[PDB]
Amino acid sequence: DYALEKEKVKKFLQEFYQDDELGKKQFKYGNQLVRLAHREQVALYVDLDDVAEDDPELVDSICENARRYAKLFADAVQELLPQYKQYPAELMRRFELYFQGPSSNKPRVIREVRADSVGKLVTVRGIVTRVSEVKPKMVVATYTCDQCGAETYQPIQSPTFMPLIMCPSQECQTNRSGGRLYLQTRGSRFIKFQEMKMQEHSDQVPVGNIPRSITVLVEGENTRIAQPGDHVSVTGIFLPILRGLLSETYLEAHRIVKMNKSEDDESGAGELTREELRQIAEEDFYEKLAASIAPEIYGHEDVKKALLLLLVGGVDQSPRGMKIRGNINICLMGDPGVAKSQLLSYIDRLAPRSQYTTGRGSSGVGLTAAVLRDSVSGELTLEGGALVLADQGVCCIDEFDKMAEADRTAIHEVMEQQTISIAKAGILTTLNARCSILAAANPAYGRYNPRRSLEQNIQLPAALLSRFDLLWLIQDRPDRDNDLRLAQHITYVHQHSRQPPSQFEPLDMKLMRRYIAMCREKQPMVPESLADYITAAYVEMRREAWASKDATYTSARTLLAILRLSTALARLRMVDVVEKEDVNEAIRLMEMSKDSLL
Amino acid sequence: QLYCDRYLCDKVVPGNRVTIMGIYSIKKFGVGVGIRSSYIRVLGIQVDTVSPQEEEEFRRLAALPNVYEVISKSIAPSIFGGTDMKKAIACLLFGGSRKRLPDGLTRRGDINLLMLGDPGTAKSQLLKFVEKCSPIGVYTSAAGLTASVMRDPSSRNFIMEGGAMVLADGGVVCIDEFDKMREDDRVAIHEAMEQQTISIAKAGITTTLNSRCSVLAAAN
Amino acid sequence: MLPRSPPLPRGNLWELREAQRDYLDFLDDEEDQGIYQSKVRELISDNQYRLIVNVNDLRRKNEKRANRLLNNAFEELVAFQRALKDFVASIDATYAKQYEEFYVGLEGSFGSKHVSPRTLTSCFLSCVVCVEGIVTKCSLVRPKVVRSVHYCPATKKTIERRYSDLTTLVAFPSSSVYPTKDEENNPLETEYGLSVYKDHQTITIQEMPEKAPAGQLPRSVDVILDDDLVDKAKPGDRVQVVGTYRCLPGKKGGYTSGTFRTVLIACNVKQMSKDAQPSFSAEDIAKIKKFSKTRSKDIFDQLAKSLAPSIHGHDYVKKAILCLLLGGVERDLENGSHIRGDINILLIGDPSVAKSQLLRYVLCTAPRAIPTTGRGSSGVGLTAAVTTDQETGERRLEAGAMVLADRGVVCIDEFDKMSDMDRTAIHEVMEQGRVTIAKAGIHARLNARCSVLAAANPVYGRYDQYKTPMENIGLQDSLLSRFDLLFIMLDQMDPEQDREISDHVLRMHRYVSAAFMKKYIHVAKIIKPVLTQESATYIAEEYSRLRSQDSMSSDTARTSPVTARTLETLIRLATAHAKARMSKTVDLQDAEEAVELVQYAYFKKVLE
Amino acid sequence: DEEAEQKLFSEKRVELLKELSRKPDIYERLASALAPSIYEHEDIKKGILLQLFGGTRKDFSHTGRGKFRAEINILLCGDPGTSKSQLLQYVYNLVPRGQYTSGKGSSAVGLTAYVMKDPETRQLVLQTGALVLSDNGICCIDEFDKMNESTRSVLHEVMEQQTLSIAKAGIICQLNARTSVLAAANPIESQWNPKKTTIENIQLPHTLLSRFDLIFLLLDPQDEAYDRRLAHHLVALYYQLDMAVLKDYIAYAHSTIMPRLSEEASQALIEAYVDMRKIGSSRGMVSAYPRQLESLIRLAEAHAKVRLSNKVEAIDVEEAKRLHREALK
Ligand SMILES: [Zn+2]
Repeated sequence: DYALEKEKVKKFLQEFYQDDELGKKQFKYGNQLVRLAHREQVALYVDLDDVAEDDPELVDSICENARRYAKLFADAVQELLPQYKQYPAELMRRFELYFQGPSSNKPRVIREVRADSVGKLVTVRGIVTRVSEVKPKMVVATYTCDQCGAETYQPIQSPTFMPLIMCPSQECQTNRSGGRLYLQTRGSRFIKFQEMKMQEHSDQVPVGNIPRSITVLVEGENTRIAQPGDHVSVTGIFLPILRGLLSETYLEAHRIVKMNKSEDDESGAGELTREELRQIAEEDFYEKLAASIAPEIYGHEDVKKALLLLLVGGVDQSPRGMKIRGNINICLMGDPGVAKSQLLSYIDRLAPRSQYTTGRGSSGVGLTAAVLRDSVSGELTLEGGALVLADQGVCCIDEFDKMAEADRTAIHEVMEQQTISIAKAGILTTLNARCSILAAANPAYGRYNPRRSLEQNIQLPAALLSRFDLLWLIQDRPDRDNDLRLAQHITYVHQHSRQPPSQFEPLDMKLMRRYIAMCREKQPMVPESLADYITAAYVEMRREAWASKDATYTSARTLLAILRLSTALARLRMVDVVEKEDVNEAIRLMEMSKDSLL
Repeated sequence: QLYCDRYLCDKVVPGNRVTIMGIYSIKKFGVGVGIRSSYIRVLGIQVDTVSPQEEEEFRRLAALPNVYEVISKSIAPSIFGGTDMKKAIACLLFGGSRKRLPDGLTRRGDINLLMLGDPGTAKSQLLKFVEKCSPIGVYTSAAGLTASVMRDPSSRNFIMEGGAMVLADGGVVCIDEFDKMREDDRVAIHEAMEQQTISIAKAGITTTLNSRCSVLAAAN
Repeated sequence: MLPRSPPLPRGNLWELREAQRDYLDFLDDEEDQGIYQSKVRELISDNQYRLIVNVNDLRRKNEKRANRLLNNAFEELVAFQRALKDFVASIDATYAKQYEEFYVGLEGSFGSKHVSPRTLTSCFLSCVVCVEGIVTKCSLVRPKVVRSVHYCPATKKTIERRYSDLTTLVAFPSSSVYPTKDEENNPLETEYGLSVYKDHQTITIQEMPEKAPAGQLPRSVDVILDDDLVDKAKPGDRVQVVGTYRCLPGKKGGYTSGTFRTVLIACNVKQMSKDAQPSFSAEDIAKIKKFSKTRSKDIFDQLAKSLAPSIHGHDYVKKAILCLLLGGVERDLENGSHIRGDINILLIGDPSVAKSQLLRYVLCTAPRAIPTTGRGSSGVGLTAAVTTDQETGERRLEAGAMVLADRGVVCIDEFDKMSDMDRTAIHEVMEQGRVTIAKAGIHARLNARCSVLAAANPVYGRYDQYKTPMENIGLQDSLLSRFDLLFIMLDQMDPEQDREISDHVLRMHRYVSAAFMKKYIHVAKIIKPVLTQESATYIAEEYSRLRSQDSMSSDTARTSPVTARTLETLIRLATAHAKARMSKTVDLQDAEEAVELVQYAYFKKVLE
Repeated sequence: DEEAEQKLFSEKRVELLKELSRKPDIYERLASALAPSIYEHEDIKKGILLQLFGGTRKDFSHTGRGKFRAEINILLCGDPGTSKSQLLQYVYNLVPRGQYTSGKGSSAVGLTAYVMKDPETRQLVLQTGALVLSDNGICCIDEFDKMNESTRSVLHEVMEQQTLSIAKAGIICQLNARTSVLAAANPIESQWNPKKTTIENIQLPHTLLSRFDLIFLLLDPQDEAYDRRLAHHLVALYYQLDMAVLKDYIAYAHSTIMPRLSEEASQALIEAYVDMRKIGSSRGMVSAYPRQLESLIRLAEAHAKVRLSNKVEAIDVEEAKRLHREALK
């Protein structure tokens, strides 16, 4: 029976201690109930590990039913609220209660949840898809009899409901045997609501099987948490749909947690301590990170110095209404087997918002944005591509010389103005795609050769070559010595499954992903006294590439490299003004990128 | 439309000649106002078209001294000249034997022939003859020779079309103008004569069809 | 060949009260040899619903019941499953209540019931049959209620409701009204946690291709799996369902057409083909630990000699194919990186050098091998293609060839008749090991850790022995680096080899153990040897000598470029050579076994 | 929509406009206030300023000639890095009722008019592309070279007659628009090599080069003085005339102005075309067809509107002749 459970839950809600509050033993739910009584809060995430601390039996009979109990709890709190501080007892609820999963249960997959767990508290993991938009869902419909001057209500449970035409008040009927009553959207009560689908990770699927979906009815306070195309973990009851004996089922979410980082959304917990400010304040903080990027890869001391600037990014201006981008694009032309598709796979995992794409397996409308029809409605809708889903992050395109030539000019727009302007036959708009691109490619026919000059063993039209601030050029130079050290590195790796002890142990990925997010928001400036130095450098470049027989196409878009490739450095050193020592680092980079040919 | 019953079922195969005795009648599952459907309820069916003593006319003919040429002489009456091109065709009608080594690595049991040369219509006669006098045989110039994957209007999805070389079980398939066949189809016939089975792995189709037939090709 | 038993009979050695009280007596089984009291307990220790019975035993015990059970399957299987719960309560009544109802499969040898979907006439209605054939579709697993539990918030009572449909053994159509006010006074509220649902699928068996009379479109039949038999069959299998046959009527508007639909309510499933070899004897493991110890010098060579005896010559190629069949060791570092542990072999040469033969043998030896050609294979049909469903109409990602064959082998013959736009679809799935797809409404990453064995005819029809190895192969130096071993098997023109080859094939046309390599490699696959500094300094030297052109030779051309990717193919061939010895530590005799292979496969000689 | 709203100008403002229109260089003072971020490029801003006024809107319905285009089409060709796409990106953000298109991401029918199976009624219905949605404004077409010759031969109608004649399954109609292209291309080989002839670096036909009337060749090398001045200007954007004068001067000069030719101006327009022929004939640069003689009109009148002169005189032909000549050099 349940009448005695409504007391065994009130006990727990009024008695529970907790020490980690940083103070003494306070009441985790004692403060919560007051806040809820003062209408400063809406949801009450009753954890289940805390009930499983003094009563591991109640937890057994919650995850067994979890549908009655989620109502006993919302009655217990309904009674306790007045004791701290209309007709139906649900129109005046103005709060909701959600179960936060018990720690002993294990997160299933979508394929595992079978019929033997209908009506129980489950936990699934997946990728979001097709999240809807918030719409008001009714809970308590309020009607009025305009004739007899009254008010009536009715509560809703199903996804449908039939209204009333009675005015069942026996007085109004008895006096006159006549009268209709109107619906009304003022006295009623709505609640936010949105439905979203989940799919399995295509990784955890049998070798060639089709992924299965599930439906999630987010509502109340969990709305607007999850974005489409996202890794998420959901906790909620698993029920069948109302209205022969077969049944279609949906997951009724009680708790939604983002697990992008492979552990749990810890982006908001990006707090740097003083013991880490120790490191960040060291003389060569810029040089530790550079060595701690993909440590499994020997050599390439300079490429890792630029792949960090790409992750930090310069600053972006707006004078007299003339936007200048503040991202950096980088290409990695080089011989086969130099670990480029390793560097890219690493820079994919070290970025909050990232995307991975292959040139030969992606079409030009699938990068930017595509207009697609719905055979259920005949209506054309937009669907973002790769560069849209990677808005404030990094996109990675390896096998970049093999992408079809009509599917490659769809990037010229995203690399300069950083919008996507669609004018197909359903839509006319400009999406925002502020992504910074990183691509890899093989030079001419697999291998660089010294007969033909540049620009003919690269094969990029100048209009696209100039979009890249740094077209880095590596080689597979077979220097006997350079090969011996490379081999003695890789064999160590295959022995110990680790890299050989370096001068400074690499920082964890979790920690760098925070060191950088703290290092983005500085916005340094430029000092006037430097405009004479910078200038001369640029001028000198326009001389060399004009008085040479190999050099690439340099243009007035190169100056903004020097400028935006130095506000990155000055952003690492945590300065708030660019100094003459970073301009020379930038200038060295733009020179150490084509020396691999001399 | 007919309607067969208990013992008339599975008595005829698409391609037969028959003679039906039925009760012309109307469907009662209760363009125009009073229109009905109509069928013929079949209650009588017919079909239009080995021995010990017959065995001996095979025995003695196989045993007679000049057993070879007697056949190769009476397998191309109209066309004359160069009986080698008729000598060879005599073997394709019989074929070798199918062996299974211990490894299950079976061996072929059929032969293939090419008659190169100008199309002068002297060869179409021969194709027609070898097709007519064969236990199973098809002469092809529709769906194709090998299997295809086609988007069905009803299903809106891809379905599998086994062509000729899957319907000819042990029989013989004749082909002319070996450069006219569809590029994809010619690739697939190459693989089918290579492996003796057709296995398409496409949109929603992953099946195998054993091709067991004999190719008698005519080039140009 | 007629399958008159699920256990292949050739080489198996290598009122309603009488029925219920006879089944119980049969399930006692104690006094003769205790065959089933050794199985009821066995399943209680595994928490199973159903137990499989042999009707062959029912015959010897009681013929009358064995015949009455194969001809009135419904009234007999509702009495079997009752006198089975009765007999499980007679061991552990605590367990006998955990589960709503037990089930009972069947297996054995039915006399005339072993039918195909082509012979399944309407004289088998309500009769246990045993249908064989291929599954050609599946349905979406869905629950199905068998009991509800309601509750009255006003009266504090609790009423129940038992459900039944036409897919039971009792067949009364109940209505799913879900009572909300039994008596008009009190309101109700369903309790899902305390109700009982079950699973439900619907598959379609179809007659075997090589058993059809080939004139028609082979017949089909509909099966209704249930209650944890559900996911036991995927499209493309060869099953032997053993289930009752049933007709289920209907009526749309009070007027029924006589036509009915007949289904098969399965109660057992058997995969006919054995596609695994983990069943080894202690005598077998004894033999294995003997052979692995006898001689550590010559066990690899001795293994490879016995690989494909049906082929003469090509000792190197057999050696490398064995290395393929073993594989390396996939290292995944701590930060999350990953290094592949497979070997991809490429064979080019003149026609008729037994290339297709080697492929067709590697197919049957290794488990989970997939064949493919060079024209019957598109660039997208190899990895993954986007499509939709017919029932739901929403897109999904059908797995290509090289994703089905995960942890397996993929055999691509005539790899050269594949257009340039189709090879490129492999460069991600041959090294990185997983396929990434970003199509219109699909963004997925599938795991495809496999290994490629490919055969390609050279350009010019025949290998011109004078041009160069680079002009005889069309592949570009980016694809030529993926395949770590390139074997030029040009037609052996030397007069000697042809002699023995003819001898061998002709002997075949006049008609180490074979079935031991299977177990031996299925065992030696799991071992994971570790490098040692004695050899790791030898590889790190042979590579830096390979990478230097001068030390190679003159009048010697290079078949493929030497990169930092052949370095960790040395390491893979080595730790795949110390897997035959079951050694667990690679030594200097390994890092030298795998260097000559390279020295031979990389450099070719040109004539004039 | 605000032509009735032009009569809703403060008479305090018409004084300002009429007085600013008297200074001897109000042309160069307004032009030089377009895009105050590009470097000098003095002529291109002149052309793009005259494009915002356009020739008169004469009424030729009587002569049966038809209609007469009054807007100006401008082509920008020149080697990379010379700030072409920035000018398009600036104009497109200035003018209302405009579009921005590209090379490969635009088809033949997507620019003018397509026919779609309407979803509900299951019937073919007509729709408008990009060159018709602009219709009063500018249709910036970047990457003009990289459009296969099919989708490039479509502009021949909409950019010269200001019309579009459609004849498809069930739709037989004739739209019209008042657009004005502003295109940008690269030379062939993307590098202006001075070995070849001007009619070979562009590689456009003549039946398409004549529909333009200002072909600006941004011939800019590595001038050590120009590069230094430009860099000195660009760096300045990192430290840190009005609009409502221009934004209202334009509305006024559209509402209450209609320059009619004269007899002294008309007598300098005849020789200005008889010399153009002898000049453009030999050099092999770009021939001149009678259509150019109309463009001069289009340009001349458009100059008179800048200073509110309401009457075309001599100097308004010499200016818009020097502009037409000193753009191809
Ligand atoms: Zn009332």
